[PDB]
Amino acid sequence: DEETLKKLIVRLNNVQEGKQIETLVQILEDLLVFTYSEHASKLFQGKNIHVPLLIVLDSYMRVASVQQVGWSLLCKLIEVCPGTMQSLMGGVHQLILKMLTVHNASVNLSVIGLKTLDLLLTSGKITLLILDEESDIFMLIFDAMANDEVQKLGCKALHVLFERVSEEQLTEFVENKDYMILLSALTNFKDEEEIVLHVLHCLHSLAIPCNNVEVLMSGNVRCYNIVVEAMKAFPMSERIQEVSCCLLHRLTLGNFFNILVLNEVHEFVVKAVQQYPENAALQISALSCLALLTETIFLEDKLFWLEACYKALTWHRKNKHVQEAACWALNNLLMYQNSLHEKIGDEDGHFPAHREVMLSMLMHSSSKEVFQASANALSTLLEQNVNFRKILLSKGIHLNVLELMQKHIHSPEVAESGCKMLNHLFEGSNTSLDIMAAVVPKILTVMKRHETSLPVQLEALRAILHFIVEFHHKLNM
Amino acid sequence: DHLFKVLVVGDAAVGKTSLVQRYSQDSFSKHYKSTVGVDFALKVLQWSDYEIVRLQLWDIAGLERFAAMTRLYYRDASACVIMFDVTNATTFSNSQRWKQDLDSKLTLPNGEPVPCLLLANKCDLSPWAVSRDQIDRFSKENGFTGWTETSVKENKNINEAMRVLIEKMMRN
Ligand SMILES: Nc1nc2c(ncn2[C@@H]2O[C@H](COP(=O)(O)OP(=O)(O)NP(=O)(O)O)[C@H](O)[C@H]2O)c(=O)[nH]1
Ligand SMILES: [Mg+2]
Repeated sequence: DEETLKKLIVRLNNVQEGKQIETLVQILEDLLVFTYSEHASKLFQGKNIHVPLLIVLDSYMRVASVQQVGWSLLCKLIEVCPGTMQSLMGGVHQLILKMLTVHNASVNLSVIGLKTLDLLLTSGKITLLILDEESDIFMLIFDAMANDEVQKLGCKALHVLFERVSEEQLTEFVENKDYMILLSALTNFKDEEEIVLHVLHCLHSLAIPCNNVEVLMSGNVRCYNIVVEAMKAFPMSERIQEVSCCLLHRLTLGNFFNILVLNEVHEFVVKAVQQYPENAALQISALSCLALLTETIFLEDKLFWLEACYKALTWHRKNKHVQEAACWALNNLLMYQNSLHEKIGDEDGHFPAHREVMLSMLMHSSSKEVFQASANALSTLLEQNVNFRKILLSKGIHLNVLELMQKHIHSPEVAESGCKMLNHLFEGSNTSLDIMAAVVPKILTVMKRHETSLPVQLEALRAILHFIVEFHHKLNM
Repeated sequence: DHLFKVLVVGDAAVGKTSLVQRYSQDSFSKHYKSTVGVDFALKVLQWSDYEIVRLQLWDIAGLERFAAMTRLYYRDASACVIMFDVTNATTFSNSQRWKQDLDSKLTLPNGEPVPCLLLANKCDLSPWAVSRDQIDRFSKENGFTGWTETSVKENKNINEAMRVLIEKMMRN
């Protein structure tokens, strides 16, 4: 048992004959891959088992045997020994990059090296060492790409290398790297779900710089490939749809007038939010993307959007971002489509999105963005349908938002949205003296605190205008 | 003037809205319905001269009792109340669960527990109606601020109990 392993590792330190050491390493690798016990993981974790092997492989590069089986041996050891990654750091990256550099031009030698690199990069804190080497790891992997395992491992790798290459590094990459992947694999492995996932999220990672959108939209290649992947590759895959959706969200800008493609992606977005409504995975990205694209497109679907937004609020009350994006989408939809004003409400067959929006506002007072979006949404809703007036008033909205603007005062946008919402809420109604005393001083103080901002002044003046006009004695006070 | 928030919690189908409609919308009895989500009501009380208080009643839906009772509802809240129907001991165990949950996930600026009141709903129904002797055990064991019988349809003691609870709340 362990006595034979001790003899093998002792003989491994001799480094006498390359062929004999190769056969011994092969025998040790064959014996180590078993489910009998953790004898190979005897907690020693001695580098003397594998450091001389990699030293021999690097120095004697012509020895293909040690290259072929030493990588498999270390892969098996890492997959078996739990603390092998802990033994890696606290180097080996330089050794593996030299292995990939000098003589890994063969398919068999390349695939094992890329697999070992992929499993090593799952540990963390070693990517910085990999990116600060001298072997040009990005150039190495670019030169590596044409076999399926190579590709599925070319990606699942790179995926982490794009985390901090540099916005500039991505910019250098956009010139030539896109072809070595998008052209190289999306077409080639059109039938490889994991490869498609890795390629799509690598596109996500490289899409961070703003200048590269024009490069990505050179011939609408990004939009077409992602739409085709969403349509065909993944009818019922959550990860693919989520990644493609995040690409959609990050690829919305002043060039949004991709009319036909607009319609296409809009449909795909609907499909996404209708087929996986259980996590932030799709909801936030799609709703924000959808809101902008719906504004552009509108210049049925609206009912589906209302339902999707209602479940978005319902199932993710704890996340500020989800609610913000969903209520913003509801606002932007209701702005361009007013026919559904009666289609929403407390009555049966209509989504009660009012109480949900109010609950969102109360439960996330600390964020100005959620207040801004939800306030604009329910203000537009109140302007659309007159029936909702005096119902929220009876529900406790006025003094509540007054206290909220009292809490949030350092920003002008929040004050402007609050004043606009008060204007559209209190229109066409008559209040009492108590409401006057509870409303006018607070809004006057808010207007004083933000005197320079023109929209805040306009909205405040409009609200005061619509709101200003025994009993005589009280009114005098 | 001041504003405050009160959270009404309890078991399912106990007529939570009935009480909140009776105290604010002046709607009592009526049809028995299921509360899908959290609903709101406003109350204005002229407790003292030049001192008018506003109350926001949040009637938490008890259908998803097994679901995690998020602290966001109790966040910034100033008062709470547990109301259970008197025709089921399961409602009594549920009220104990609500008490434990609020004691675990509610905080005050002074750190003391916020006032709580045990509402014995619709006592105007046979047979377990005036079993105050059994209720007194939990009344003194749980350390509740108050306990009071009530009937949503008849509104026999909603007003006095609410006045006592709000007076206790401003007493802190
Ligand atoms: N037996 C009896 N039933 C009453 C009395 N008063 C009201 N009810 C009935 O009880 C019903 C309770 O329905 P509802 O208020 O909608 O229940 P809810 O508790 O708000 N639903 P949820 O638990 O989700 O909040 C209605 O109030 C009425 O039909 C009463 O004095 N006796
Ligand atoms: Mg109810």
